[PDB]
Amino acid sequence: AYRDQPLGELALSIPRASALFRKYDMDYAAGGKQTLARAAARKELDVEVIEAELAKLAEQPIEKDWRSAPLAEIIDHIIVRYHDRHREQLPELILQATKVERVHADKPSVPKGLTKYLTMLHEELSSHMMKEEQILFPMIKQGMGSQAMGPISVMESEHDEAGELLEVIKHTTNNVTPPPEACTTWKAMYNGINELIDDLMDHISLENNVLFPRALAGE
Ligand SMILES: [Cl-]
Ligand SMILES: [O]
Ligand SMILES: [Zn+2]
Ligand SMILES: [Zn+2]
Repeated sequence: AYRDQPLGELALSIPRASALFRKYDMDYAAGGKQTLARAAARKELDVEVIEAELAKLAEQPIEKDWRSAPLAEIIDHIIVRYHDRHREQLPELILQATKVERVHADKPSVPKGLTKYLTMLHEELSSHMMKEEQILFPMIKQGMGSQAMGPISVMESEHDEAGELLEVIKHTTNNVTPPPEACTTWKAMYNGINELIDDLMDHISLENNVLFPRALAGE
């Protein structure tokens, strides 16, 4: 009964479901409590077809399941797999976008504003991740997860803001689709943007859907 399940649980229980939800622009990361039914209905999508596709993915080799993993292990995974990679990814994308916007300034397809939006994302995500690393993650490791309502509500609000920047980035780049006349830098940059989006949604999903609720529950 997949349509009646929350998007968060689906993304965390079925491998490559994340990419499927990315394809349909369903926010399993910050909107992970919403049922598939409501998500699909809002987008005028055929939920039976989506239920079928999830079933196909569900037959595949059962991946690493973070839902019951120890919180300290989730934390260490986040820091290394996501926070450190974002800190490397964003500066590079910023350089590339600066070049693309300059070199192709005359083209109507140029993603005007992209450098600015990536710069904002980098600045905001950097300060956010530092707060997590300095206070929230240590407090959870030190058994104070049940006391983290304050920081968690702020971090979740900031996750929603990161989502809004991702939407603006997607809009500016025609849903990260390079035009016919794009060359190697522009195409490679769009591949990097898709990778950043994929990673950031999975990162936010792991925080919002696993780490934060389990921490508050005293696990
Ligand atoms: Cl190019
Ligand atoms: O984060
Ligand atoms: Zn984080
Ligand atoms: Zn976060």
